[PDB]
Amino acid sequence: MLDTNMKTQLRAYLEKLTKPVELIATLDDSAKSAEIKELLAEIAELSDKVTFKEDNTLPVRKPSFLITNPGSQQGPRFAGSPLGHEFTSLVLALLWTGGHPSKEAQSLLEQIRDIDGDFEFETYYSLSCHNCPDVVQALNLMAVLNPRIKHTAIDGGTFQNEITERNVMGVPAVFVNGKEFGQGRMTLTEIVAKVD
Repeated sequence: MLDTNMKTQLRAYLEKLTKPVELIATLDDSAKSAEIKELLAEIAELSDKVTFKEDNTLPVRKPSFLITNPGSQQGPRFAGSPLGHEFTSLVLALLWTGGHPSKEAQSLLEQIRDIDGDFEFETYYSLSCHNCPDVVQALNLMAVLNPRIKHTAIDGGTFQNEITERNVMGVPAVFVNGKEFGQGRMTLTEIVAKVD
C-alpha cells in the first residue's frame, strides 16, 4: 500500500492534472487483487480528477489496471503492483494521461506520434529494480502518445509463472508483439529508433 510519503507526494503531483483520468481495473478474488483494489482506491481519493472503476470482464492479466481518460480505451497498463521503484512511473503515467506535458523534446514526441505500425509492448520489472523505471516510463509515454502503441508493465512478483515461462533471466525485459525486443537499460530514443 501507499506509505504516508507516497500518498502526500502523490497528492502533490496530481495537482498537475488538468484533464480527468480513469483507473480501470480487472481483478480476480485473490489477495493480490485486494491490494490493487485498495491502492487504486487510495489514489482516487487524492484527487477529483481521478476515478477508479473496474471491469473484471476483460481478457487481460488479473490483477491489472488501465490508466486512461473517460470515454477512452487508450493508455498504459500495469499488471501487478505498481509500487516499489515503479511508483515514479505510476505517478508519471497518471500525470501524462491527465494532461501534464512530458519533459521530452517536442520533435521527439512528434516522431513518436508519427510511428506507423502496431506494437504491443510488454515489460517485465521487479519492484526492486532500479533500471526498470526509465524503460517502463519510455514505453508508457509512447502509449499515451500513439494509440498504435500499447504497453503493459508487468510486476514479476505477481506473475512469476510468466517469468520462467518466457525464460526472463533479468529485468527490465521488454517484448513486442510477443517476441523479445530487448533487455536492460534503454532510452526512449534508442527504443523509438528500433521501431522506426
